[PDB]
Amino acid sequence: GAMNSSNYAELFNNDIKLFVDDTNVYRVTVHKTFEGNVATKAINGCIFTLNPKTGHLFLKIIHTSVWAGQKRLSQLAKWKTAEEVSALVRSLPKEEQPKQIIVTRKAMLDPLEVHMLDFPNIAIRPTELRLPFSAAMSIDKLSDVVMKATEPQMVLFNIYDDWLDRISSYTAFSRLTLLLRALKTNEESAKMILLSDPTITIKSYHLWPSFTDEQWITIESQMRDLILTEYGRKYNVNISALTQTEIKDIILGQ
Amino acid sequence: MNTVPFTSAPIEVTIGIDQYSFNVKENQPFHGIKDIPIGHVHVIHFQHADNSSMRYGYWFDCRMGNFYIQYDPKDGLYKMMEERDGAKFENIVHNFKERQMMVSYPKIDEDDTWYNLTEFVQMDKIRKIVRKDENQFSYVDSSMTTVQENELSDPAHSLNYTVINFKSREAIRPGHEMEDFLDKSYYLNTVMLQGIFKNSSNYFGELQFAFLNAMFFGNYGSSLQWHAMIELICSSATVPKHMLDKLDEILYYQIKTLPEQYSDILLNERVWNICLYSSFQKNSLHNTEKIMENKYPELL
Ligand SMILES: COc1ccc(NC(C)=O)cc1
Repeated sequence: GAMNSSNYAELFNNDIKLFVDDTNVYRVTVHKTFEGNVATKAINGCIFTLNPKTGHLFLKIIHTSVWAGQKRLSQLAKWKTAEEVSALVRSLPKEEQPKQIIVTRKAMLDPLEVHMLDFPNIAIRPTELRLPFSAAMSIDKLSDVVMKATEPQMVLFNIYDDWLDRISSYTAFSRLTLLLRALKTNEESAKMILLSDPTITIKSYHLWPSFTDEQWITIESQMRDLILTEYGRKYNVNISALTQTEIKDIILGQ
Repeated sequence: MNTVPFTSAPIEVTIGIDQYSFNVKENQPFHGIKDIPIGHVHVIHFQHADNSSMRYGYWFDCRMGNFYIQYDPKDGLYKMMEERDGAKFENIVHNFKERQMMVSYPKIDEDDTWYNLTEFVQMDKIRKIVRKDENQFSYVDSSMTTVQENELSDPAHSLNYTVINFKSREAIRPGHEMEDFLDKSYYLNTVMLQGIFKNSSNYFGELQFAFLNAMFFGNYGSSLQWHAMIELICSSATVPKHMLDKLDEILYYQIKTLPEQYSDILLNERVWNICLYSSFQKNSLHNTEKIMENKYPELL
């Protein structure tokens, strides 16, 4: 299928699956030339390939050298993404290969299907979920490894840190998508919420701060407030006048 | 000028012979079709007056044998049969001609329509797509499935068109995924032309046959094959100039012959718009573009 009518629970079952987001593969700054024309300068990108059950993130860093002397880069980027995901699958033992690959953008379907013709039993699916994985590059440690890369590189992460020790995959993914939605909507405000308390640190081997269960509730609340505040700013809506049904819909509706 | 006599016409029926058709009433003194041009394959087709679901026919070449039609009241259809006795066949045809019981194949001298639709079509190649090896003629009908449709049921009663699948290991060389998917030249030139069809004549022969089966029988799988064979050329950056010029002629005559009232069922909007306006060959099909824009501007 896709995810039109939707069952979200399928993400947390025991069928290995990966989300693939290509939104940060081809990244440019647009600038004026000496003659007053416009040119692009590519910067390092990444493929965001996530197992939503385990948290396992396969961050393939796309070094700007990939693009050298190539044409139609936005088109090529899809095919390079598909080439790298197929290489990742082929690199995994049979028992670790995904049964499904969910692409966040429908333009990735043909490229990935064509690269995976050798795997007729791996389903390539779109999603009706509007996932904020573009905001991956707002996670300091991920942005830092991408921008420092001098060569193509794969780096492995657990995007849930140690959360699965305490919460289910469903709850971990809900927390991740709320944090990424907040970073996408107002990065500065989101980082101030996460990092402003001097007493709470990020472990060397983690991406997010070491919040107690009660602190995660406060943070989650502050993130939901940030998203609602920005929706009122955007649409000139008095949020103080909204109900909980109204408020709940706006966050997940997003 | 060859003849396909009929034993009789016991049931009311619309009879097609190539691009022509006429109505026969129940038990009309109709004893067949004379003056059929030698040098081409022909198709004699039927649609029963009492049941338009009965739509079927026979591809034949009068150079291959003496063929006649006889209604079978058990199977409920007009059957083609081969008469092996030359002198009986000549004697029957002579009697029906003298009594003027046959309609004449109504070919206008100036008119090359049928040659233009069947240039590359050979009875020997049709018998490879439609295999009933005991007969010299080939039965097709509206319902017959293709080998590709049967992969996506009866294997004997099927149209063995060459399977074209843009997202198949056959179409895509490992390591050339983007290249082969965006530019179908490898699939057209190496796999299909060099590998399967051996030459453009055979490729055009199946393309033309698929069109004719789509038009005369409303055969849906045939319509899919015709469009897939157009799209495979139009989606290739590298095509021999002689093949582009000939395809433009082939499609021009097909679009010219297509009855206007069937254009909604027989033409795929996506394929034609892609072929004429977005493909590598968008500027290569001058005659086809002009007749399509003048006859079917709504589709485009
Ligand atoms: C070497 O192959 C693998 C596969 C998956 C992972 N998981 C994480 C922690 O990202 C690590 C290594």
